[PDB]
Amino acid sequence: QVQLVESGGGLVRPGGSLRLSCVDSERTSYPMGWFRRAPGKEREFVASITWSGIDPTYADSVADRFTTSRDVANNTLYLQMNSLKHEDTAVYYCAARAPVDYDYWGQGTQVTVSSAAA
Amino acid sequence: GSHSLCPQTGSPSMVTAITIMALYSIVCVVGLFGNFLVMYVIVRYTKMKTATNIYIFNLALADALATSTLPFQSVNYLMGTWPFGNILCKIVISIDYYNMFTSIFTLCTMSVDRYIAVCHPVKALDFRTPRNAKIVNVCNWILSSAIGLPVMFMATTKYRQGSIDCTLTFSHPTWYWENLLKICVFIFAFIMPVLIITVCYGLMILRLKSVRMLSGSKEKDRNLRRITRMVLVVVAVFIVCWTPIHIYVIIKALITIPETTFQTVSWHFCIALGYTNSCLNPVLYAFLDENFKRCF
Ligand SMILES: CC(C)CCC[C@@H](C)[C@H]1CC[C@H]2[C@@H]3CC=C4C[C@@H](O)CC[C@]4(C)[C@H]3CC[C@]12C
Repeated sequence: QVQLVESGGGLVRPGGSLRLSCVDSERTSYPMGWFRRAPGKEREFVASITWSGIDPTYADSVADRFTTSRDVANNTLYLQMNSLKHEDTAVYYCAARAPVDYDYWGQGTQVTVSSAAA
Repeated sequence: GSHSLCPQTGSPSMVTAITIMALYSIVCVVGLFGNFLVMYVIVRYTKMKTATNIYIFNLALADALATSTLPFQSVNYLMGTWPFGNILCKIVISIDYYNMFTSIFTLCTMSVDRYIAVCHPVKALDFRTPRNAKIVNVCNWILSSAIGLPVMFMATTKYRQGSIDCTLTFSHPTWYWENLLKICVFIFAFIMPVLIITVCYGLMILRLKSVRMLSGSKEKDRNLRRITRMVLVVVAVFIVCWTPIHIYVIIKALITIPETTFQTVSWHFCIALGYTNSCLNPVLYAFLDENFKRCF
């Protein structure tokens, strides 16, 4: 069944930027949400966006710094993360709806905010 | 140049004056109420951390300021003269032009923002930040100042048949610069906005209608129907509210129309329609907004 490919994660310096993206290239689902889980913590909502790509919804703790968009023509979801902080270190998961909660979850990507970066 | 003062007599029927007053009152009250309510809901609950709320806030403040001029305009109508002196003439004229343009530029902005989201999603990631929405509001205010500030200098009271017009004085020759002003207002407040929102929303709909998905699909039809209907409503409201006063102002620049009850009444009605846009904007752009909708 569905296979979400997340890209763009990894190591960033505090205050830096990363762009995540996620696609279901099969057009079998619509990547629409982003969640994350910091080590020791519970899964938390980050952002989502409607089908049309018009209306994003951000978690309060990320509204000032994160933007999300959807490319409806190739079913790609993006998350632009700016001004990154230790608090943002987490595994980030893409979530998708079936064309017919969320139905599908990526395996996640590690975002690590550390000064030991480059 | 006759501005605030309508060359009137014979003095009106009871019913036409009640009507016009009621018109100005209702629009003012409904405008002040709806827009204060949006501002309150933003400042209290939603908080202004997002671009969309920053645009909503700017729109509501402008719309609330636009409507705040109406009591001055009812009294001016009711008394057949401007009683508030030269300083208030400048301030109210200025506020009225500034906020017509702020209101209109912010609502264009919201159209462009939506077009960007759907048609340029990658660039949307840079464009749709709270920081950019603030810069955009400042830029729009700058643009609005190109008319808002000169009118502050040009506005003055002068005598006009014993009575008092709150009017615009122009450099020589007055017949050039006064008509240029009318023209500019007509193209920046009406023509350009109509083109912007119809092109941005029409291109948005076109991209949406072009999407396939092996499965889809009834869900896609459904969505497009809701979005298209919303586009048609916001455009139709803009057009119904603003076209009458715009056209009327041009017609008066060009020909001399017989003073009659119908002329007087239709004029105030067209003026009220303009301010009615400011009354409906809270509905169209706040209360029907996806996220804002959710509170309370
Ligand atoms: C929904 C939109 C497109 C409708 C636009 C209708 C506009 C063009 C209408 C509404 C009110 C109309 C005005 C009402 C009264 C008069 C007085 C008359 O002595 C000359 C025509 C004139 C000045 C009309 C011109 C056209 C007018 C401005």
